[PDB]
Amino acid sequence: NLYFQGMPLCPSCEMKFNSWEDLAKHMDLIANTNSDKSHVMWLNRNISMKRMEVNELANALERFFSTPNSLSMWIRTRFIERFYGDNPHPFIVAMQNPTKGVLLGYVIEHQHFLKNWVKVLSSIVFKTDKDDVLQYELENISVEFIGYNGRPAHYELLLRMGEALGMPREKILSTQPLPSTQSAIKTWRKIAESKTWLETMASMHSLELVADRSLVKYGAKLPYFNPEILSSDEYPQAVKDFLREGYEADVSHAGEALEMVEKYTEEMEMKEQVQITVLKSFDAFSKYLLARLERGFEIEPSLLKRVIK
Amino acid sequence: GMPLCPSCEMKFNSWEDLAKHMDLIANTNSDKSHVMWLNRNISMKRMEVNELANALERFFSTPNSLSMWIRTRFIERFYGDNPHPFIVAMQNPTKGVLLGYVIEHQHFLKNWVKVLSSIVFKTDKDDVLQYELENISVEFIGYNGRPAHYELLLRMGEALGMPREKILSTQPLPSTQSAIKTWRKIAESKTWLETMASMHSLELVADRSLVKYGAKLPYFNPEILSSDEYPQAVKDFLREGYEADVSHAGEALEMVEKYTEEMEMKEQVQITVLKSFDAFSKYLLARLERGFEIEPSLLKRVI
Ligand SMILES: [Cl-]
Ligand SMILES: [Cl-]
Ligand SMILES: [Cl-]
Ligand SMILES: [Cl-]
Ligand SMILES: [Cl-]
Ligand SMILES: [Cl-]
Ligand SMILES: [Cl-]
Ligand SMILES: [Cl-]
Ligand SMILES: [Cl-]
Ligand SMILES: [Cl-]
Ligand SMILES: [Cl-]
Ligand SMILES: [Cl-]
Ligand SMILES: [Zn+2]
Ligand SMILES: [Zn+2]
Repeated sequence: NLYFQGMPLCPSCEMKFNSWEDLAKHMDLIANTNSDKSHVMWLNRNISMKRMEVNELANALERFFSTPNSLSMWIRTRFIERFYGDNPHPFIVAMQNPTKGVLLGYVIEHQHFLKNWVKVLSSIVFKTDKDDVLQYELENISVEFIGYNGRPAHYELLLRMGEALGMPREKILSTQPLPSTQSAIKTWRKIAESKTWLETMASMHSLELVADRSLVKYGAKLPYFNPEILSSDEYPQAVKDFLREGYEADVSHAGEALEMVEKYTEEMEMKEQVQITVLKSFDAFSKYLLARLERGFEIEPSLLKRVIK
Repeated sequence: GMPLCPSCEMKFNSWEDLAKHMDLIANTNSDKSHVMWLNRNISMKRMEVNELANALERFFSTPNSLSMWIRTRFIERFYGDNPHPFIVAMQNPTKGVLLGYVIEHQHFLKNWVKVLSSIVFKTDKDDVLQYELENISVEFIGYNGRPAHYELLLRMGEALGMPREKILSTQPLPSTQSAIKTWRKIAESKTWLETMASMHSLELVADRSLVKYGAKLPYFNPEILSSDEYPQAVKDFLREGYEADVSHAGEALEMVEKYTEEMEMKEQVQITVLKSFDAFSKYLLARLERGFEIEPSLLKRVI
């Protein structure tokens, strides 16, 4: 019935296979070659560190793409596993009680991220054939540009945060992204250029889960930052002003986007292709979050020393 | 240096060689494209290669300023000796003319914001990105408290007796769809600069300054903005372009001219802009055609 529709794609090279067994055989063959890096990295990051038997891997691959069943829930679970799991992202660990350097590293690399964000959302506006998707993304772009009804845009709030931390706007804007922000931006741009608007929507809005304060309810071992920062006299008001935005908005915002992603993925019968691309966006986001931290290292040598202690 | 064919985009060693090519292809049964281009831009009557070479060279090089060239070509095309039938009907518009405008333009405005969004994604120029985001934001939220152009259009239709539900459920006419497809394909396949010129050049339709450069008619009788003859919602919608598009089209074309010089693409942008004029002429004819379907007495007034 779903015999030919249920034929699995390689999550690394995107080749199609007749069964989970054929995919497992392929992945095992390519990963056990000197030349390949991509397939072994994918298996290490998502399945296991130790080498599995083809049938063992076939069952592991099937369980990984079918559980959780809900795409919205699958995206949420994989995001937590990757960034808020047993080994949370080093940027998130540093973000718990951030130094001036952590926060400036955030400002400097995120200014570039926000420029790419509004451009990639604009490609969705152009390529989508769904009015609810177009309305949603135009609201998003408008709020990233002029802000919400007189309030400043997230971009302006970020620049104001940097200025409050002692870095003039002129210096922030003239600072080129670090290589991993560039690499991440290139990946997201190529997703927006070559993939479906639905894949692009899932790839970008899944990242908003980083500031979703509900994540701890689903297994996140840490918040994005210590919520005490939003009330203590320890940080400038501009820091509180910027961080409070994601703190009140992204729980309902990421939820609404992923709800639409789940709906159209069912209609267009593209669950695995969307799952593959979201994982690829997760690899870009981790690199980009590293760039934020490494920018912090440039400003604060003690921050590098602490992370590697 | 080699002129490009404005129809098939092939390159030629001289204006004489392009004129020879165009004359050869236009004087074949199979071709429609080359003869229609010559009819719409140069002349109705056949020319010998030499007079066509001079006519082509003059058409593409005069005015020298791209901004002035887009403006001059636009006026000749839509506000010349034979102004567009929609513009003639728009002088003192009936309920049918205005509803035809509302019905087909809602689809135009949806395409507009999507095509401008492709420019935001594809441009590498910050002033272009800033300009287009301000445009999209204004088409979505409105300017200085006021409702967006799109909301004002729907309100105009509602004031003319057509409920919003009926306006929104009306599919575009085949010619609106055809024109939208042309603009979408320009946005997909051409450079962001070509796409910017192709779309913002259309804003010249509501540029109230055009009569200063020789337009034979305004977009509509400016008296409409003050008379008690039309509902306030009509005045509210038409007031926007009247007020804004003179400075808006100017600012866009100024940027188009700047980046066209930097990227040395004058003729390519000129070609694509004229392909956009063809799509716009089709789309304006669609507004009028919708007006016929709604107002039986309208066809006699045009014929
Ligand atoms: Cl589930
Ligand atoms: Cl790279
Ligand atoms: Cl698509
Ligand atoms: Cl303060
Ligand atoms: Cl230090
Ligand atoms: Cl001149
Ligand atoms: Cl620039
Ligand atoms: Cl067509
Ligand atoms: Cl381009
Ligand atoms: Cl009234
Ligand atoms: Cl040039
Ligand atoms: Cl009638
Ligand atoms: Zn593979
Ligand atoms: Zn030709």
